Amino acid sequence: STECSNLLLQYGSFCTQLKRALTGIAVEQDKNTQEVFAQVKQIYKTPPIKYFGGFNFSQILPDPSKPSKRSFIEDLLFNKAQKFKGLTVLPPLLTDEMIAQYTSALLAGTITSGWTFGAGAALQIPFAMQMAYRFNGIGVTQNVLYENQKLIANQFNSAIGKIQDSLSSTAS
Amino acid sequence: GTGVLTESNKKFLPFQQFGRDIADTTDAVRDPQTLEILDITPCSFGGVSV
Amino acid sequence: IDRLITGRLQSLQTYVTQQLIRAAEIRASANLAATKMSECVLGQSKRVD
Amino acid sequence: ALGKLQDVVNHNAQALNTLVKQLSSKFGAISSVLNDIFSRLDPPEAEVQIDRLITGRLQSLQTYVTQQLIRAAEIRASANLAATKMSECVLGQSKRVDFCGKGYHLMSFPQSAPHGVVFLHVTYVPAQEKNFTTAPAICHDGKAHFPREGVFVSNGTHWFVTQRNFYEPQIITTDNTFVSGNCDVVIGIVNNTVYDP
Amino acid sequence: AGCLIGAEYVNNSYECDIPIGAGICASYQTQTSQSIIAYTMSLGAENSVAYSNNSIAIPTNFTISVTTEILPVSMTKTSVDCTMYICGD
Repeated sequence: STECSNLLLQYGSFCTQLKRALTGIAVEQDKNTQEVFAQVKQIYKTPPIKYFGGFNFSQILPDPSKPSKRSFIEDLLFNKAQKFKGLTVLPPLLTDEMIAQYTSALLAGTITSGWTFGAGAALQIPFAMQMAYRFNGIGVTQNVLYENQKLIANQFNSAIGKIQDSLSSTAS
Repeated sequence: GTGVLTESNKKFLPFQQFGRDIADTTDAVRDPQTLEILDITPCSFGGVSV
Repeated sequence: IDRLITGRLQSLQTYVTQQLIRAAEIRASANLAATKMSECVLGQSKRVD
Repeated sequence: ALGKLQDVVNHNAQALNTLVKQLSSKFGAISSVLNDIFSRLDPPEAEVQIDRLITGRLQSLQTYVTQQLIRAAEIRASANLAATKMSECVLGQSKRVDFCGKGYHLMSFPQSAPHGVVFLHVTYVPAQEKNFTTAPAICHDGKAHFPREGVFVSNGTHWFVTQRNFYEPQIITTDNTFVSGNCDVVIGIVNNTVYDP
Repeated sequence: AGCLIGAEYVNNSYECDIPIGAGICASYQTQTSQSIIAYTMSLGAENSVAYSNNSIAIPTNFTISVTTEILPVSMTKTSVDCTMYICGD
């Protein structure tokens, strides 16, 4: 319609405001995706030895066998449209691989530090001592944990195992 | 209309001539004097950023 | 053609308004989730519930 | 640094400029001058283009009002967030992590700004860490002892008890431990002796 | 996202300056004439910390830092005329 564009400019300038609004929405979405994940500067890694006092974390740590580098839980959550007349979809800035790397680094830093990596330098501490210090924040002493560490680890492993089954069962 | 003419592997019944898509748009046609399944595709376009 | 372009502009404006209204709530939810993450993962919290 | 404060001003200026420029636009008419239209066209036909013009102007004004309301919603949300942050930081110390800056919150000082507010958060960041050998607890002749407020550390030869925020070696006495059970349930117990004054 | 004409892809990794899309970041950097280069953004450095059964890290010094934060509180007021913006005289 080579003649339709002539009277289009007679109604004023409306393409500038809508394009500006779409650009602002895209920048806002990028900022929202960033301000949630990109919060730490150092990328922490997990040690080769995976004996954390007796607690199993094989369902949350990334699996190095598959090329996706995602954990067992992230696979179940992940495994669960063309240009019609000009409507185009812009790809995000941060990719799924980068998001997974950020989450793995955060989890590794957490497991290694406790509550000091988010406030200053990284300080190493055993997981048993970390749990003994966390138990004091609610009133329970450390002897209860030093006695029932086995039962607590068994209950934690059972809960971690049942979480995946519940997520696979619930489809809503 | 306008677009690029290609060949699709479609099996139309021998009474239909037009062709529609999910979004109510023409996507497939029929050769009038040859009876061959032709496929149309939109012309190339896009946006430019600096 | 004037009526057609007016209707199309009104539809596009309604779509943009709906997108803005949805993005407002999306930003609110994203800020809430970021605050929850910063309060939960980066240390123990004493806030009930 | 003042980009967050200049953004709203620039948006308001752009909205005002757009609302002013929208007037010089024929909404399907022969001209924009109402006097020229009323002088040229007959009175019967004069009630055709003015309707389109007033409809377009009303639509533009409604769009402007809707945008202003949408912006004021976020402005009110940000103002409430800032008021809550001020009430929680200035008058009273908070223990919420990452809320009062990065680090351990100590104090805060408010400042004024055009259409904004500036906060100055004082934090506490440790440095110069050193590695030490730790242990869950120590075992006495016939009983065990657990640290009350601290952690058992060792420099390689002797054992001491220090806090988790500043290296201060102190002797292990009975005024900083408590007896609970014997040395048969803790994994990693060590043999040592305590001092009784 | 498309075809980038006017920049070469470098196999290095630096900080992101101009966001392009899908992790691609462009920057006007020298290759040794300065030209626009293209590369993949980096998430950070490696800080792998050791972890054993009988190791603890206690700090011995501290520092005091002061940060800042900017938050809008309000906007300007507006008031338009009904009969003057629609009709002239």
